[PDB]
Amino acid sequence: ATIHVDGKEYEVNGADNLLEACLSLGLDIPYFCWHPALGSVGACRQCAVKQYQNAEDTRGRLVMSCMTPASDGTFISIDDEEAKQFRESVVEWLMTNHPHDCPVCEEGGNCHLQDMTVMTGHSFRRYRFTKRTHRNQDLGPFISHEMNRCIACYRCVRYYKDYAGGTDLGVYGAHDNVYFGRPEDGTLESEFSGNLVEICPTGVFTDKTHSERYNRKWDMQFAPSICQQCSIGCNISPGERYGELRRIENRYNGTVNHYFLCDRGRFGYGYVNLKDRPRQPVQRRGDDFITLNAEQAMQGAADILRQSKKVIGIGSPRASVESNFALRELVGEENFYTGIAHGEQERLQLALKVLREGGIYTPALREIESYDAVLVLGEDVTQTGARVALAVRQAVKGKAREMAAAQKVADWQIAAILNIGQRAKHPLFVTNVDDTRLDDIAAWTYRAPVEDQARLGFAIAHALDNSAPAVDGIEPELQSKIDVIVQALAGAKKPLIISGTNAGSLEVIQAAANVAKALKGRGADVGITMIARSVNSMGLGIMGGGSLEEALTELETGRADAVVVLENDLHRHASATRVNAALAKAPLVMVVDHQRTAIMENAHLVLSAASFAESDGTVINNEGRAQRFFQVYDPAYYDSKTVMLESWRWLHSLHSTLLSREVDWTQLDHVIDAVVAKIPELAGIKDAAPDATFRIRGQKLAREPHRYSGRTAMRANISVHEPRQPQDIDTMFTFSMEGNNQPTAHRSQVPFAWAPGWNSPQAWNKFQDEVGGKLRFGDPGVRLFETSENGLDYFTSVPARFQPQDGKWRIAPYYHLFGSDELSQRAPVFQSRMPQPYIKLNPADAAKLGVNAGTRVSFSYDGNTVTLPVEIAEGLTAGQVGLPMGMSGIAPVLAGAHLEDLKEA
Amino acid sequence: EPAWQTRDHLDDPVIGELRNRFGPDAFTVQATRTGVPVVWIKREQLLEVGDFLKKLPKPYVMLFDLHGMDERLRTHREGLPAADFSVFYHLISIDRNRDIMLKVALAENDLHVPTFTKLFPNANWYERETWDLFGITFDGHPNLRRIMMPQTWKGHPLRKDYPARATEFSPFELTKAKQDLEMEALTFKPEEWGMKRDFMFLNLGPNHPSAHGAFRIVLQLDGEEIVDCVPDIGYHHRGAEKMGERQSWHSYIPYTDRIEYLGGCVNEMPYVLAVEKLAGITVPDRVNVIRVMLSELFRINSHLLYISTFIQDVGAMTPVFFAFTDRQKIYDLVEAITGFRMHPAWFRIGGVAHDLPRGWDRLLREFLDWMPKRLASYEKAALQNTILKGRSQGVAAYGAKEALEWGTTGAGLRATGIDFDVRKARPYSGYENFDFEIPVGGGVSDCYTRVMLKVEELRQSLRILEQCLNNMPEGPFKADHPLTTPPPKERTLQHIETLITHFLQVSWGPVMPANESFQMIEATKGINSYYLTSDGSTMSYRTRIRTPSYAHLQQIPAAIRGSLVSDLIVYLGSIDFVMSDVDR
Amino acid sequence: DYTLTEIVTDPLNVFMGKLNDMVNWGRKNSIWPYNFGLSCCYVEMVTSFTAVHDVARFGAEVLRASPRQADLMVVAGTCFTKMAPVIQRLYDQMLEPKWVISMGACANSGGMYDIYSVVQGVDKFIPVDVYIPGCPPRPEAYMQALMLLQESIGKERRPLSWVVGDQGVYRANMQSERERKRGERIAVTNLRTPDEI
Ligand SMILES: CCCCCCCCCCC1=C(C)C(=O)C(OC)=C(OC)C1=O
Ligand code: SF4
Ligand code: SF4
Ligand code: SF4
Ligand code: SF4
Ligand code: FES
Ligand SMILES: [Ca+2]
Repeated sequence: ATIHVDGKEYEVNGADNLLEACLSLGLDIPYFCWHPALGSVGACRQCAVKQYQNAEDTRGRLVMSCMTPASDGTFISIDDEEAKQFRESVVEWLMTNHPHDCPVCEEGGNCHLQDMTVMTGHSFRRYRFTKRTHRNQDLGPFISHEMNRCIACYRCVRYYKDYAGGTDLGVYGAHDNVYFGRPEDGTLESEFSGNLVEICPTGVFTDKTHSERYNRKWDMQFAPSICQQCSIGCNISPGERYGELRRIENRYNGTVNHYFLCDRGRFGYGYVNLKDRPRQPVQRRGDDFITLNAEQAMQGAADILRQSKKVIGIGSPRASVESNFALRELVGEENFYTGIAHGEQERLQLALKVLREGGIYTPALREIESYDAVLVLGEDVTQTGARVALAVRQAVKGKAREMAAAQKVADWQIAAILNIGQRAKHPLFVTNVDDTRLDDIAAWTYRAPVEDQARLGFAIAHALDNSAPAVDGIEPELQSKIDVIVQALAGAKKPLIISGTNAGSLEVIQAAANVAKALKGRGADVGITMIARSVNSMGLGIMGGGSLEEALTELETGRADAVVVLENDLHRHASATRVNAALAKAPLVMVVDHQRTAIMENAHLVLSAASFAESDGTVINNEGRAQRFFQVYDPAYYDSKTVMLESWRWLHSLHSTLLSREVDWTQLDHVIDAVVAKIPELAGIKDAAPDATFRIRGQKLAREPHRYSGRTAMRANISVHEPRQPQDIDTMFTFSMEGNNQPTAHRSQVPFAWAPGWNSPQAWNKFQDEVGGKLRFGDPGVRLFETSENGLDYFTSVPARFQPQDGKWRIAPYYHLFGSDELSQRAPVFQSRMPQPYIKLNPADAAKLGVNAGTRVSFSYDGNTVTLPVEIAEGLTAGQVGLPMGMSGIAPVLAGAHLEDLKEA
Repeated sequence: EPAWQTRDHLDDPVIGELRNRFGPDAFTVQATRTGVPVVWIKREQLLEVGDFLKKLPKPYVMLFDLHGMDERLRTHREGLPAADFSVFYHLISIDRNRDIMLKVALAENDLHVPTFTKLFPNANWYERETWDLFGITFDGHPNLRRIMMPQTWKGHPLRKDYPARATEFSPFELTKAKQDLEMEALTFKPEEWGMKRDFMFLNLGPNHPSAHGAFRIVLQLDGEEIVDCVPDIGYHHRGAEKMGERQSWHSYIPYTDRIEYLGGCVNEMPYVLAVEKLAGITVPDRVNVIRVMLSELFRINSHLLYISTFIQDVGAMTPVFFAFTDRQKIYDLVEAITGFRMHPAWFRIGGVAHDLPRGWDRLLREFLDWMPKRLASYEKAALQNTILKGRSQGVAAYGAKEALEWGTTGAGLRATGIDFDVRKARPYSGYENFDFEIPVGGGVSDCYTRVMLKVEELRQSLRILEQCLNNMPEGPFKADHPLTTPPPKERTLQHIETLITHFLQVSWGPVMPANESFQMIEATKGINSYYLTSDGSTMSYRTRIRTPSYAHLQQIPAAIRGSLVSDLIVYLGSIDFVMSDVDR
Repeated sequence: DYTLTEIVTDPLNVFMGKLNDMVNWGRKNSIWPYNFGLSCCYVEMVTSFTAVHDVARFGAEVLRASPRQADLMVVAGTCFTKMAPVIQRLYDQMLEPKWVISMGACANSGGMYDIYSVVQGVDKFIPVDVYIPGCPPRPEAYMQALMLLQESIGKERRPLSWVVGDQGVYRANMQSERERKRGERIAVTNLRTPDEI
């Protein structure tokens, strides 16, 4: 299409509306109610331009550019005097009731309303009357509510309801008393409620966790990092100030997590700021804890390692690729053990084999929203991979999108799309041990044990393709529902099969692979998604090694006298008693970690590693994409006695001191090149980010904004002399403003979005080639593996039905978004949000034991009698007992595990 | 059409002459808010374009400015030739009362331009500074050596990839530079300094017991006569332009104060006028009158300092005490108005920081009654002394040709008989509404002639203050523009729109739309100009400051050659320079 | 509470104490500053030297062009990288006893010029006795710094002769002026409104 803006010709896409087309060209139109992800509704009337019928037209007409299609040969004007005066009048009308709140408002300096008030040039107030006020609600521990600052742009309700699928937020009231919130005080129920702080263009919804230790946006030090709280790998911008992590903002990745995080990623960063973290290396001498510097800790550790006869290394899926590789190099490939259980490692390896050998394309998180039918097998995605659940909701609304497109309704006119697609939606079939949070939009929900879910998947694969193995013992109504699933999936142009390793069953993953193969054989454009557990689970699976049980037997039999545990608490992957016995038997335990774990009581040496905020590295997400996270701040800048290094730096210097009796604090690119040379399956991680020599016209990339303040006074209480600026030899970023963050810079790693006149999160529009699309010059991250030409075979190992045996109790996993991730549990703000641990029981089983709802029962596993109060779960299958995974004492290795001595306390 | 409107200046006769001489495709005309025709010339045609402008019927006789620009990070270069770097040449035709900027584009690898020293002899120091701060080579330059940084300096500080902040201090570098200073006199080679050839060699500096700064002069002597002399400058280099690339538009005003520290608001004036050109701000008349008031008060302060310093350099010691009492009276008024003495930082984008305090007219009337009897006493006690006249008259004289070819402005140029004052030729800040004369010399610029012209300028500034006191407008002290930084304080404190504008203007900075502006003013020591490039951001993309003391110090060897050393001291005392103005 | 050049107590017969007091009195009542002009702070210094302020009343007007005859080095201006070896050489050329006053934010810390060509404070390479904030400090602030230096000089112990006695220099650890004036500064309630004169 061709448009003429202010007499200048432009070539745009005709399917877009005028506002997004003009913002993609760099033109500045003020706007409030439109969002690139939510569509156009034409409420705020801020985006007004003047449209003319032809070139020889002088009068024109004011139109909303967000609601005007960018048709071919469209003549408009933004800088028309009438349009400018109307946009100024809209800003003024918004400003009549706005509170005098900017100094004491957390959105100041990050406010879209401030930016558009300045952009319209409106700075004189001629309104002399009273301003309306509102009471505020309590929205829980995460979101702070300030209703006075609202401009009634309806972004919150549209996002939270039409996009996120939440139910408890809404718009109440009338003419100019419109209220946006919950009907009563209470916590926002959605797992994606945290994106309201970026969706809201004003200070109504604010980050309460940030509002505790508040600082303005110009005062933050930012870095482009990857969220470490599950395997999705959403791009984040951690921002720090005064040596502590202050905020997690969304970082735009048009291929992964474009505008939206989940609440675990956004608010579960509080473990970084804990005061019990290791900040110096500590050596045990009898009962004494001697604090060492880097050099003497490395010398003593390498000497004791040299006197040892066999050193084993226990990695972790929390650690980066470089740190796991450095441990593998230090202890040797044959002595390296992945720090996960044998069943967990088997499920992880099977998921990786399906992803990179099954011949079926695995979509990115953004690409999930374009699929026509979704089958989720055994994976509670809302609690384990939440952004996948959000993308599944978008893919479900794709049917309403297609129905509206059949009636020649444009894709940005969201109200008409929702009107045409009333309740018609794409087929969604979820299977779990109980009800999921996707049940409100699911076409069918199957509450069954993991064997029965696997048998359902194998039956679906057999009915789609008769070459697949059959299932014997299917009930006729279950067969009818299976047939419903089969005709829904076979009629889909782009079916999607989602599973993962959190189900605790190998057969569920095998059944999902069988369904995907059966759909691939029919010619469908099938995609497969596997949800892992931790941030670098796929990286640890690609690296390979032994299981944690093998390392425990190596420690117990005395074949290994030295163990180096990297970023692993060892209690989430094995029993605590056996781990404690093996670590007490081992004469040398060296724990390289950044969190105070329980295994440092018996550890001979504790190396104060860096977390993601204080380190660089690479992580492989659930779809096999290598992503580089960068260090946010130097921990030794404010506390000069802090020796907190990267884990790969610790292990590489330990290897160098073990070999040549000399420390070597290496560079990140050297470890990256070592990974690429030694492990060819991880050769793609070289291209995740450019090396430390990367420059933009000769200068580095800035971590902090141009107006970063207090540089001669933040450390003046320690010493009036300004310290040396921390040098960054590992990466292309600098710990200063002396760098580049231009939106037109040829790069893909963007620490934060800021353009002049756009201080809000809306500056990501300036950082994209087209708004709502990809990052300009490509999104960061590279897929490690391509789709194989030939797939796997059908898995003939069809499990039997779940048999409830007396005495035994099958543990059904119950994951929680706030409580299943270890570091997220360590965050103090999650302690109020996380629920009290309830053991879930069937009504029939609770009647059999005679226990009611709320009474405490005690059960023993691995000789550990623990007590929990009972919650009645009707959707659970009899013979199963539900356990909340990741919680206090309930390790996630209990999925699929049997249970003994379930008795009332 | 306001004065700040973006003009292309295609109706200038110089554009038609250039088109008729070199053809229509030989150059590109850029539309700016600088007020001058900006013409991008090809590099190979630069010397003939400069010669053609020098041979015009009313020629461009003065090279006003010559400096570089790093355009690698400039995003809004629409209609501009492709350039990793550029070099601009600002030329002034006094007879036409016009000026033209010529810009030469340069690639990143091919950073060399033909030298301009043959057409204009004052291009030498400008090309040395452009090489020093940008790495731009000038082919045919006699001694292309560093002029601000020491010779053992790596990198070019005004480039975009150069880190602006201070490096970590090291005693090793201080000890090495002390050893270099100690062995400098032992291993002095008069070939790297641009000199040639009983010829004594002496160093005047680097420390100097005077009030104009501390700088070093290498003197070649035949007995008492000065055969050759080059100045070693850059000892007072504060990196003010690089700070222009690091501050916001509003928070850079205190840095503009300290360019020449005897001027204050006189130094603030061209910067805020250029920023108001970038912002599209037409300030009201009371703002113009207040800014003229403060500029003339600081002009009287600076001229009293200059006359006292000259008299003390001659040898009389008492008038400096008396004129410092007069400076105390001026400082009392300035302290009452702005709150500070010599770096007020009171001018704002769109106006001034506060209104005039109630009672300022009493202090102005007291100073206006105090000044003239004291000035007459200074004249009759020192300026009419025949010993002072013998020490001053005939010392370092030059005509209009030497003043034009060296870029000499201010009292020296007008002492050569050229009636070129910025306040009359190219009026700014409502200077047309004041009745004042421009004193001129007979055609020869002595030390004594320059000093008496500064005395007459002081009297004319007293006349301006009298007219301003008798006719004071009532109105706003800030413009009503949305880009007036900061907004008026009471509206900020009780209106949310004004609070939002204030919040974003003081924190992130005011957003100047992408343009280029230029303001030239008649400062206390000559012509002071600000050339501002905005890339659409809250910071300046380029802040070029042309100061007159640089040009006067470059004119120093061409006027004192063949004279004595006491004549050199008197000439230094009568130039009206400060080393901060030289190095900035 | 002293400093020996180590934190020691006061080393101070009663005739030696009187002689030391007489020497300190003569030293603090006759302070000869060195004539050294760096930047605008020097202009305010020499303004204090003139008739309207009359720094001669304290006996500190003999402004020497030779560092040998000067007792006080007033670093009044920016410590540029090219000027820093000159400052160090001129400080080294002075004779015992010698005192240093940093005048202005540039000489204190670098001030507003945290830039590539400025040394961030003159205490990076010479020891400073009295700091003056301000940009520029007004002339009476320089006078007040002179009285602070006089009070510091009057309570320091130096050897009377280079052949007899302890040759170490004992400088008193004065109470900070911030802590001394905190009593009267916090008690301020109302100031004159800025709209008046
Ligand atoms: C070896 C030659 C010695 C000559 C006399 C030097 C001592 C008297 C200095 C007088 C003086 C001068 C010249 C002077 O210029 C000055 O102003 C800064 C003073 O302070 C008020 C002075 O005291
Ligand atoms: S929401 Fe924006 S405009 Fe409103 S008080 Fe906060 S910062 Fe100011
Ligand atoms: S609360 Fe925020 S997002 Fe919701 S309508 Fe008001 S301004 Fe818009
Ligand atoms: S979905 Fe996973 S990776 Fe994304 S923000 Fe949530 S916890 Fe982090
Ligand atoms: S502190 Fe201020 S007044 Fe003093 S030298 Fe520095 S810029 Fe000049
Ligand atoms: S953005 Fe178009 S009316 Fe709101
Ligand atoms: Ca690092």
